[PDB]
Amino acid sequence: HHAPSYRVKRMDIAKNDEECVVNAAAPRGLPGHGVCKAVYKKWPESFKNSATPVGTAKTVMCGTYPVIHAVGPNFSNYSESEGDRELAAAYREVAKEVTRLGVNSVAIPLLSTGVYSGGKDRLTQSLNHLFTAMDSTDADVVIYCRDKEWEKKISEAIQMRT
Ligand SMILES: Nc1ncnc2c1ncn2[C@@H]1O[C@H](COP(=O)(O)OP(=O)(O)OC[C@H]2O[C@H](O)[C@H](O)[C@@H]2O)[C@@H](O)[C@H]1O
Repeated sequence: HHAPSYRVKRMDIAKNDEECVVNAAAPRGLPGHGVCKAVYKKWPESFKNSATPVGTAKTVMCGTYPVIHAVGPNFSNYSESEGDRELAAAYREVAKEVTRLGVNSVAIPLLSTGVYSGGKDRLTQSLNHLFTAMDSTDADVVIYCRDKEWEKKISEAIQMRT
């Protein structure tokens, strides 16, 4: 009867201590910048047939270590309304994969808040879709970020639900 938790760490998600990692991926499975750059360097064999549509997630093992490639929408291409819908869906597919895998913990970034943000601050939008998807899972969730201001805000949001 463990107590599932949420935690935030400001560090490279490729150095995570969890049983699986979520990549903020691209639909064509191509190595990119940001999270996907780190994931490619650490777990390159997980990019075999990782391409998957926007709003979906696809898991590929690197050894026995699962890499969940989740494809958030690029807000430069989507309307705010359609993009918000795809971002919610991507996180829902992450939650299903985490559950299917049976892991006790997952390392997860904030999808569509960097290269795919359309130039907007989407910290709150993306974190809330994360919570909406993962709340009903019983995995320990650890959110990885790089920005000191964002660590604080993510940590505040976690605190004020406990
Ligand atoms: N190694 C890292 N660890 C933790 N957080 C990171 C890391 N790197 C960046 N962040 C932050 O994690 C957050 C997500 O930023 P992004 O990785 O761009 O994801 P997206 O969904 O918006 O863009 C995906 C596209 O860009 C890629 O090229 C893909 O291949 C795709 O083509 C930001 O706040 C980062 O500051």
